[PDB]
This record gives sequence, C-alpha cells and structure tokens, in this order.
Amino acid sequence: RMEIVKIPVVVHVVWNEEEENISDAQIQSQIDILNKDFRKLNSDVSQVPSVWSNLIADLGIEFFLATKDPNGNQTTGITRTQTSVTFFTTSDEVKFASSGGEDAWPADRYLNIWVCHVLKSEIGQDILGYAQFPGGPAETDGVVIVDAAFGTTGTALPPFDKGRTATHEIGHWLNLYHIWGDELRFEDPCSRSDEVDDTPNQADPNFGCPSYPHVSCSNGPNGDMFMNYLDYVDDKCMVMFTQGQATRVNACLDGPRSSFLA
Ligand SMILES: CC(C)[C@H](NC(=O)[C@@H](N)CCCNC(N)=[NH2+])C(=O)O
Ligand SMILES: [Ca+2]
Ligand SMILES: [Ca+2]
Ligand SMILES: [Ca+2]
Ligand SMILES: [Zn+2]
Repeated sequence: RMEIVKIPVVVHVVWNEEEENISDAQIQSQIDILNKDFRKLNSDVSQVPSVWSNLIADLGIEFFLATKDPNGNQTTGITRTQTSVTFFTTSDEVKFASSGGEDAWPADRYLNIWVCHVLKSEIGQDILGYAQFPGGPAETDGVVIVDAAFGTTGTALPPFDKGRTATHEIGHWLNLYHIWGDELRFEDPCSRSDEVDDTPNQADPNFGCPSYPHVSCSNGPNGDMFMNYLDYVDDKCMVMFTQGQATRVNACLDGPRSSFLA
C-alpha cells in the first residue's frame, strides 16, 4: 500500500506587468496536473510504449495549496509580489525580497514554487524553469517556472501548456536527474548515468516529440525513454515516471525531505 505524502505548496507569483499576476484558476490548474502526474492518473499515460507499461510508476505524492502559513495562520497558499525586475535568472534573484523577488517559506514544511515572466540561464538562454536539488540551503529551496509554462489555462502557451515544466522541475526537487546524464560538450555522450537502472542509457536530451523508437547509445531496439518527465520533450509528449525513479524519490522522502512525512 502507498503512503500518500501530501506536500503543502506555496506559490509565489512575482509580477511586473499586470498580465504576469496570474489567475487563481491558472495556479489551481497546475496543482491539478501535479496531482495527476504524481499519482499516475494522467490520461495520457496511455501513450507509453507497451514494452515499458510495466515500469510506469505511481509516485504516491499529492500537492495542495497551503492552508496554514508558516506561523499557523489561515492562508490561500499564494503570495503575490509586484516587482520592477524584468527578468530573473538561475542565480536565484526571484527568491529574495531584496533582489525584487519573494522570500521562501520554510523549506522543511513547504514546497516553494516561484512564478515569474522571464527566466534566463547563466549563458542567457531563455529557459522555462529550474529546480534546486535536495540538500541545498532552505533559503533557495524549491522550483521556479515561467508563467507561460505554468498551468493549463490563462497565460500558458503551447507546447508547454499541459503543466509538465512543473512536473519535470519537481522531479529534480525529489532528486531525479535528466535521463540522458548531463554530459558536458567534450564528454562521450553515452558516458553519464541518471543512476536509474530502468531508464535506458541515453545520449542527449530529446526535444519536441520523437517518433518511437528513438535509439541512442546502443539502446536499441526500444530506444530512449523520451516520454519520461526527465527528458526535454514537449508537455504532451512526456507522460511517465519509472519505478526506478520512484525508488530515488522514496529515498529522498525518507532522508533529506523526511520532514514532509506524516
Ligand atoms: C535549457 C534548455 C534548453 C531548456 N530547459 C528548461 O527550461 C528546463 N529547465 C525545463 C524543461 C521543461 N520542458 C517541458 N516540456 N515542460 C529547454 O527545454 O528549452
Ligand atoms: Ca543559488
Ligand atoms: Ca538510466
Ligand atoms: Ca548521455
Ligand atoms: Zn531539468
């Protein structure tokens, strides 16, 4: 039997233009997606190649907008903060009031999700989101998602309008790594592991939505599990976690994030 671990979420909406101050419906829509994806209740789980049907996992995690604030008072679980900042980066400016963002709530008790309009990587690439893996400082613990890739209504835009950027980032929050192993440009593309036996060794990230099979690193005939949430495919194309990933998530919940357990 699964222990359903129920994670209180606080959504920090950080907005410059009014349109960035996203609706309650848009936020709720994202929560609803998390509650499908992390319970194997997403209808599109039917898209997984049958050869891997046996590996599809129910992570046994559910999410709710916090009902009590950090001091035990009634809350909506949503903060809304106006800013003069026009973009944020992986350097965590969104996570501090002093840099035009919003401070984290206590990371031992809440999953902090920040939503902002524009995110850039350190090299200036526009990106959709980023996470902090377990073990990092509480001050910056959580996930950040751009509003146009958050939820399934309002400002969300295809092909990132099915709530999967958050599923992917919360995957990292729960100690899951990119399925292809994150090689640096000069490294052998088949050399790094995601530390999960049941995810096939994979050369590079997949984008868009590959045709099955997409073989790499001699992983034929079945090929890359590109429909896994820890690849880089479009929202409608990623639809599953594996049981091997659930093992890692379970270790995370039992150890560094054990504070979330009942
Ligand atoms: C850095 C790459 C190019 C970039 N990745 C992200 O923004 C990543 N943090 C989230 C991927 C979300 N994918 C999805 N289907 N919801 C990118 O993919 O462009
Ligand atoms: Ca940092
Ligand atoms: Ca693997
Ligand atoms: Ca690889
Ligand atoms: Zn990622």
